[PDB]
Amino acid sequence: MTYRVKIHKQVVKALQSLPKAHYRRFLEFRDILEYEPVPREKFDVIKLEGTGDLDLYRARLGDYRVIYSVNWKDKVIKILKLKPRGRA
Amino acid sequence: MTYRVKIHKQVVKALQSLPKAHYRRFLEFRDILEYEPVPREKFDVIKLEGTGDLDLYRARLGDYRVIYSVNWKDKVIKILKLKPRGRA
Amino acid sequence: GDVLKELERLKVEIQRLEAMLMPEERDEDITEEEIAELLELARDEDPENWIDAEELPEPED
Amino acid sequence: GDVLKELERLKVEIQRLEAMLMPEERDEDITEEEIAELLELARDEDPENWIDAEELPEPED
Repeated sequence: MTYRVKIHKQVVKALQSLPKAHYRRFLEFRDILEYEPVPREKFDVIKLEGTGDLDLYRARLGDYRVIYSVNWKDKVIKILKLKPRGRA
Repeated sequence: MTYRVKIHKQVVKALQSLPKAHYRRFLEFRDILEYEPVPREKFDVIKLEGTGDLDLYRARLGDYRVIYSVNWKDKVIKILKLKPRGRA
Repeated sequence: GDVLKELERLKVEIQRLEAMLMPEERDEDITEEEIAELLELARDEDPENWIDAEELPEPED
Repeated sequence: GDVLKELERLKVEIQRLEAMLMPEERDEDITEEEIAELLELARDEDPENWIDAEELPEPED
């Protein structure tokens, strides 16, 4: 439970367009995020904006990418938005 | 004017089984490698091994990974191996 | 309780330390712009915009 | 080979530095044995085992 994970409303909606399989992967990402805020190896994550307070990150789940923030002080991880494979 | 890129013979095999579009992405990768040895933002490059002199990097060229080395002293870059999306 | 929360606290600090040691970076797809909007969103605390991930559905299969 | 070649040398050093500040990171399926092997692969200086990347032509449509 280390970290509390929250999802933005619009992400939840976009999540329903995903195949059962992809959704399952997202839930695993959520489960891991609660223990490890930056699972670099397993999700090829990169720090977008680092600022001592909240950091922005980009995780790769395969067919798509998820961008989220980590509030170290409050221990809150927020799933901000989703993105395509990366058109290249 | 900058780095000299080489491709190992064993890799040529993997290359000719690459769809034309993916192959083209590889030739572009090669050209950027000539000036920017670690095009992180462009091909999600990570440093696998950092023996300060000769390093190993893994680059993503879409739905396949490219493993290469950079020899900082020789200014030589070698394309070593090609890999799938990557989980098992 | 008090001993374990301290232990969890330490774990967090250590994790944020390694995060600190990570270089900033983007993908073509992501602009400084969008990053600004993202920090903006990240700091938005209005409930209507969020839901706990734990209350997400569990596979149908 | 000039002051430019020297300018080139500085650039290489700077990029080298950028790389040094980077953290070692691997993919789940990449092991120490594979790394050790890639490493030996990279040490090969046999002109015949490699081909100049620039020998490759930009394909016809």
